[PDB]
Amino acid sequence: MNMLALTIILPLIGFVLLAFSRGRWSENVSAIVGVGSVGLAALVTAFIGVDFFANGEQTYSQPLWTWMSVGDFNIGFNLVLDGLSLTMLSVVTGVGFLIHMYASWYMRGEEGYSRFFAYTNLFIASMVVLVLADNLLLMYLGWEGVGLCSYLLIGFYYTDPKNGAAAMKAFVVTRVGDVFLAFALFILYNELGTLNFREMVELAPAHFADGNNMLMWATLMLLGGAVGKSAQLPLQTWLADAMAGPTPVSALIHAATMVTAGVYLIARTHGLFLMTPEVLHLVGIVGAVTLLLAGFAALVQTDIKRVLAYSTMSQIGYMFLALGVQAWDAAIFHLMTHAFFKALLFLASGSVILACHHEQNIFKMGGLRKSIPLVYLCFLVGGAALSALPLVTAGFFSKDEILAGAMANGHINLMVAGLVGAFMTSLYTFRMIFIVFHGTHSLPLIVLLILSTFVGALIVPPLQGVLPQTTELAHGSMLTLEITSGVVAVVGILLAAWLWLGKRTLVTSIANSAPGRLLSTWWYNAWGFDWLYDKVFVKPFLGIAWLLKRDPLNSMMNIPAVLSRFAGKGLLLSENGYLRWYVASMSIGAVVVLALLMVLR
Amino acid sequence: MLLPWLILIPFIGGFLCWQTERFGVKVPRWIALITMGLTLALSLQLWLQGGYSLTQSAGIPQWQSEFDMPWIPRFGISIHLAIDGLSLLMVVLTGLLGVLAVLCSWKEIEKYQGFFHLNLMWILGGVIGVFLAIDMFLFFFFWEMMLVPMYFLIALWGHKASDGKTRITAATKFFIYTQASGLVMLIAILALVFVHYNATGVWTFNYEELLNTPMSSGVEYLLMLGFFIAFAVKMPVVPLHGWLPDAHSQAPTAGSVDLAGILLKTAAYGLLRFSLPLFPNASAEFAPIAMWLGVIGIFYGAWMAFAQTDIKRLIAYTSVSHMGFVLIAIYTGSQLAYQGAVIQMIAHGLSAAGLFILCGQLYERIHTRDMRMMGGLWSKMKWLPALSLFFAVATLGMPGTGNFVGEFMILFGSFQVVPVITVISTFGLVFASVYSLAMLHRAYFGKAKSQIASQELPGMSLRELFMILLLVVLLVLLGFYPQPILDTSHSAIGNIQQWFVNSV
Ligand SMILES: CCCCCCCCCCCCCCCCCC(=O)OC[C@H](COP(=O)(O)OCCN)OC(=O)CCCCCCCCCCCCCCCCC
Ligand SMILES: CCCCCCCCCCCCCCCCCC(=O)OC[C@H](COP(=O)(O)OCCN)OC(=O)CCCCCCCCCCCCCCCCC
Ligand SMILES: CCCCCCCCCCCCCCCCCC(=O)OC[C@H](COP(=O)(O)OCCN)OC(=O)CCCCCCCCCCCCCCCCC
Ligand SMILES: CCCCCCCCCCCCCCCCCCCC
Repeated sequence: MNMLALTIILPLIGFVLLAFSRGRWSENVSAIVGVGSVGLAALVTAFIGVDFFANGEQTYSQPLWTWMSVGDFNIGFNLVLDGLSLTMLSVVTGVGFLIHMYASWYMRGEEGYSRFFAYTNLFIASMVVLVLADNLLLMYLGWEGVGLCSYLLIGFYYTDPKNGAAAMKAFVVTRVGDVFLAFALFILYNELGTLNFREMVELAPAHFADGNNMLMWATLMLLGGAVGKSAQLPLQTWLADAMAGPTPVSALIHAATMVTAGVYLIARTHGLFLMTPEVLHLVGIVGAVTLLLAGFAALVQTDIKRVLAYSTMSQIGYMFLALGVQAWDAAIFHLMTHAFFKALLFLASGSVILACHHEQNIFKMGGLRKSIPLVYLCFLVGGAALSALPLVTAGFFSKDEILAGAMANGHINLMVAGLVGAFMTSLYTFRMIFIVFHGTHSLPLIVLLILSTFVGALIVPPLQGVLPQTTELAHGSMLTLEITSGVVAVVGILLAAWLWLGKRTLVTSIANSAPGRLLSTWWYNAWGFDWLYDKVFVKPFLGIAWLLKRDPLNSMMNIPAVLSRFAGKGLLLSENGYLRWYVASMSIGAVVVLALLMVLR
Repeated sequence: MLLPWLILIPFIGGFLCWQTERFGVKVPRWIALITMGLTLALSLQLWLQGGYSLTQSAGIPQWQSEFDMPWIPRFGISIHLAIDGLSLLMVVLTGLLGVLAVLCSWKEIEKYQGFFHLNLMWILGGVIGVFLAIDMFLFFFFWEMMLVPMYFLIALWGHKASDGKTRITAATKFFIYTQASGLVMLIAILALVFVHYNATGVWTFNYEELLNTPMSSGVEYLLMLGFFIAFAVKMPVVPLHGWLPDAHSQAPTAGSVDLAGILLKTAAYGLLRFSLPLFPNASAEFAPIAMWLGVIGIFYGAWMAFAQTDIKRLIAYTSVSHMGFVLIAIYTGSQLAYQGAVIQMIAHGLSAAGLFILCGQLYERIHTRDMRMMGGLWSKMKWLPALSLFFAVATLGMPGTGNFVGEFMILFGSFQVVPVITVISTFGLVFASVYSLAMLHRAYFGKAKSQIASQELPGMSLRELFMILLLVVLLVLLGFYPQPILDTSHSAIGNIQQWFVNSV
């Protein structure tokens, strides 16, 4: 097997070559270098998967070197490969190759072609490091790498300061999440003496026989890092603003790499979470609340990209709900399918934007179904997959598996939250589609078209052996759950057709009402989370920075110089040049000396 | 028997640079380059032949090389030099930064450049002497001998856009801070020597013989306080940090004197060698105050660095926050935290040296330093904004660079010692990311805010690009493979830590 190092090295070689070219090469040469590096990484990933399935799906380890070794602190530079890591590596490499080919078509005639491709190659290398990490610290290396590449790619069009503000907001919120992850790292190393995943799982139950508070804090801090990276409650405020960059960048972040890192963190450290059931229940509750809030927020938005942002937020909330009900296989299957159809949707929206001009509102355009037929078909298939259309779309099977896992573990509230979320997902998805589309066969689009259907549902990740098996529901409950999901989906589809396709009198009357306007302006700003975070963190930080901008400690240490200068000016008054005063001062000093000598004795 | 040459090659080279100016105006730069190359190669020879990787901890004293020669036998004072892993790492670091400071002052061919190189090599020899001196009087002598060339380099060869009186004020403030701190250190040294003499009856200023000196709690606390005040000025530690941004801003615009004298941190090494072993009980009693001062220094330096409208003051406050991290690492009792402190010192030196070199290049290209007045410079230059982005990434604490390694072993060991201070320091890491992004935004991204920013600027030369890329390669290799540095410092750090823990 042993070509994981090639899957990391080749995107790194592409990144170095395209950074050091700094635009001197042609667009064709830089395009083939970047796309070829990613495609060769994908081909080596395919050979790795062939070799993995040739054997008995055994976990493989390639220890490259040892990173740091100070006493008991032995952090190694090793790569591990199991079914979960193979699934993530295949997803990242394939979807990244599709996005790279689309962006090779899409970035033609733009500034920073080689810079864009170097940044995306570094992004792919960082995510491959994240998913192949043997220990927690190499996963932290990949964590910071994908955060840095997210910052460097959101603010790709750097000349607009709004792009820079969005990129640094994303970087700061993610860095708070990575500080929570670092807290998890510190607690886990202080308790167990190691950060290797298998070693942590092995030595966790023996060490916490008496007290489970430190393991609870470690799993809670891991949850905080995961919701920081995956844009969940309460660190979700950056994902909506994260579309200041290009749409291939948004496709990569929302489908291939970035938002799926928290799901990988929770699934990989599932052994630690199983010993703390309350933290896993908190993961499920956080995912349910996040998907509900994202579904409510995406219903009122007037942009294609921001609607797709809150759609990604709701899908990640579905994954976190699946992880909270211990439906790990359902979560990873949903990760595969959601990566497929969200990459498809984002590339279709990029083609919609490029075919149009000036990046307009969704309310201005209508009847675009005849203008671009193939992009309409791509958007229809992506919407049907996102709305979980039964028996044709992979999203139906993924959400069905998530809901079956929720039922089989006795989670009724999470089940009904998922049902309401699917209803709202269908609602906002065809609301946007019926608003923008009513009223040249590129191969990545065709591949994402095929993978968003049931053909993508035919692929099963090899999770049998890595993650625990989900408990199986009864056949009648499973059948009636599929029936309920199907009728909820089609009721949402027909309601979205009834409201936004037509004269739109009822929706405009609802929006024009004062409670309707209040709800629209509440859900437009992500329930007031951005405003609260501004007024709680950003404004006092700026106030303290303005208050301290003239160094107060420097003045509090420079006042001895002021006292010395004032004392010198005061003492120089005695040197007036008057001889009678000099004689008087000598007699005064004689009196003082004599009085002191008589007093002291 | 090689360390006196490590100190005397810079001094003889500075004298030769002053004397060889009459042969030609562009001669003394070559002489300074040759002498600092000889010093760096000889430091690397000591690294190669020292066998530091196979050396285990044996207890203080344990020196890989040593040299003794009587200097003032009335007081028992000798020129006594000793090298082990920690001092050798610092000596290699100052040799490399000396070569970079010579190469950075290239293409400044003016009158009395030979004197500029003379004060440069005298500063670097004083830094080497501070690292190698293992007796109190010679350590203090090198501690205060570096400051006169620093003062004259700031005051006479400083920022040519300054008023001429602001350079005088900054240099005088820096000198007064450092010399008053040194005098307090000399009082502590003299009282320690007198306590030793009253206890035993011999006169000595030697660190090996001054160890295990019996003294009461109050006396030991006062001696610790004097040493810590001296090391707190030069780290810097708040509120004694006021000299550093003014000295950095009013320094010579090349940036060479920054890397030679102000950027290198002898105070953390001084704390490690002369404060924890000499007064371990007093340091254990003072650890809460010093660690909270480090926390306040991190957050204060972050808030200052965000609010600065100048690049050099911004980088100075980055140095303040990073040495707050190091000061938190010092007063723990963990070997892991100390090893992270060593890595953090070296990596912060490399990263902020690259930052200061790039700021000097930016100023020599666009003739201003105001971040509110320039902007959008990515499209106007060839190499500088990308390398500045890399070095801001390094100072941000990013893996693949040595800063991440350093401060994360610092935080790991500190959490093993004290959890709350580690928590607050990680939020300081968030703040460091904040000011790095702010500097990158205000400097290179957006629309150009003046006409000089809206103009095409010549690219960096082969020399500046090659030395910046050397710094980049060293930072990346330190980030990904820090094992040779940890293996070199392991014996000395284990000696210091094992002395600190069982004597309290
Ligand atoms: C490791 C696997 C991934 C895991 C996560 C890792 C995270 C940390 C990685 C840090 C690497 C640096 C990232 C931030 C800096 C990016 C620099 C950049 O933007 O480079 C692109 C730029 C070309 O941009 P362009 O617009 O075309 O031109 C500029 C003006 N004409 O390029 C240039 O202008 C020239 C190049 C500038 C510097 C590029 C980066 C240098 C450092 C890395 C390579 C070092 C050399 C290789 C050998 C290392 C030691 C063996
Ligand atoms: C995070 C990404 C994944 C890692 C790859 C890239 C990392 C960054 C590359 C630049 C820095 C590299 C620094 C480390 C180099 C290798 C270190 C080494 O030689 O380790 C010794 C090891 C021998 O094995 P062993 O006896 O077990 O040694 C134990 C070590 N403590 O030696 C070995 O086992 C050698 C195995 C082969 C190593 C090949 C490395 C090629 C790297 C090409 C990178 C190109 C791009 C550079 C810039 C990257 C971005 C910053
Ligand atoms: C309430 C309970 C739940 C809490 C959850 C955890 C916290 C989540 C915080 C998320 C929100 C962070 C928002 C950051 C925005 C950064 C981008 C931004 O606004 O940039 C603007 C400004 C740019 O700087 P400048 O170059 O001057 O720009 C010129 C004009 N703008 O740059 C700035 O103004 C700088 C902004 C700096 C913001 C610092 C934030 C620190 C966060 C600390 C989190 C602590 C959490 C734990 C709290 C205690 C719990 C016991
Ligand atoms: C230059 C060489 C190009 C080789 C391309 C190889 C890949 C084909 C195109 C992308 C297909 C992506 C399919 C992803 C499937 C993921 C399956 C995961 C199973 C666990």
